[PDB]
Amino acid sequence: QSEPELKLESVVIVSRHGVRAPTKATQLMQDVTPDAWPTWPVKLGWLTPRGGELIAYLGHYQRQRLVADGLLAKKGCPQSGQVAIIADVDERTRKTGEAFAAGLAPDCAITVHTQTDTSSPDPLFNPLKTGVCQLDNANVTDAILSRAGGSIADFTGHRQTAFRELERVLNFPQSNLCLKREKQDESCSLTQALPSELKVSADNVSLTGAVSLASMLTEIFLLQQAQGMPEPGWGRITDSHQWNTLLSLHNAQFYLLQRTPEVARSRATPLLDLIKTALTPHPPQKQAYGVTLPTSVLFIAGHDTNLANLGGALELNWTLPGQPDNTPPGGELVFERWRRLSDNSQWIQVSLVFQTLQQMRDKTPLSLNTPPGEVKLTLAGCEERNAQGMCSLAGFTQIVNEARIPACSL
Ligand SMILES: [Hg+2]
Repeated sequence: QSEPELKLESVVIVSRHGVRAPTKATQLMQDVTPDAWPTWPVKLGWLTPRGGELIAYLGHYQRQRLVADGLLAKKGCPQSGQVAIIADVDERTRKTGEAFAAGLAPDCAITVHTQTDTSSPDPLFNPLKTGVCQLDNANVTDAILSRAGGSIADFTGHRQTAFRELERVLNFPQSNLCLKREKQDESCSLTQALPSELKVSADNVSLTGAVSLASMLTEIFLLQQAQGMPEPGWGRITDSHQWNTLLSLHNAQFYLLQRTPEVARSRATPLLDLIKTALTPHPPQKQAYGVTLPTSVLFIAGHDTNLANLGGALELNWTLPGQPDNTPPGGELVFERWRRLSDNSQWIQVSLVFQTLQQMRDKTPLSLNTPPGEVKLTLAGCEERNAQGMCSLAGFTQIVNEARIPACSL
């Protein structure tokens, strides 16, 4: 039997929390559609039990996957200090951590470590909001507008097809914003009725109007779909082409606000530092949360913004077959360090593990036989690669060192 030339010795997963009930529909949300928004089974803002089961499935799969890789044992609870789970303070991420632990090792007591203080934000997941560091206004404004084609108007103009598709799902022409229109002189248009302005401060960036509204609404339909509700978007969404068109507006906003390096680098710095320390061989030192690193597996429950910030900072790009949302609930950015038995050198591989939207819709359990979608990523800035296409430990460390914004370090 041919033996593997590479041995898996460390895994770090940054995962978006699972499907969560959207927030209460804003006044705007009901004005852009005559129809009423469907209510959810659980508190709004919280992880839905279905959301938990989906994450649990991924946990189940990862256990099977790491067992086959010889990193985890097929029987019993992982040894003390072998698996570590960290989560942002929100209910949805804490619960995502618990669901993943339950799937990876049922009945076992794997703690989900968070920042001691739950009422306050965790700078690990956004150092900008806790004032750990600030954004250079003028530089961010220029970089975002630049990636937009110079203006948000040209940006939206290039996506009118997707915007009209949204209007069709909302039946916008027979909506309050449209009907009670004060300019009956022009045809109803979301982009025209809600101009989008780029807002830049030291602790945050945002887009007003249609772009941000569209990004949120398309994600809600996705959530509906994934939650297994009767007819997402009032039965109006019928094929895969329509799903892609709709979410494209969501991915577009994230492209602008979360992947832009001038924002991504500062916002992902604490995560980059945690990831690098966890993947780098070292005795079980620390980083915080009362958890020791390095270890075998480190699971981090964060958000889609984190996945996009990390991709923007590490120059990782990806499209997910079967999943219209590039930063899907439960989506996992998997970092692995593999040692090459021959020269015993260290290499790092990155992947985006996810559940196809259908796998979410049908709540199909996962296993090696029926795995979730998986896309192997390539660090664009990596030069020193191995046959398998991985980046050397040193290269990756260099990539992290140059991309991190020290002033945003924890
Ligand atoms: Hg803890």
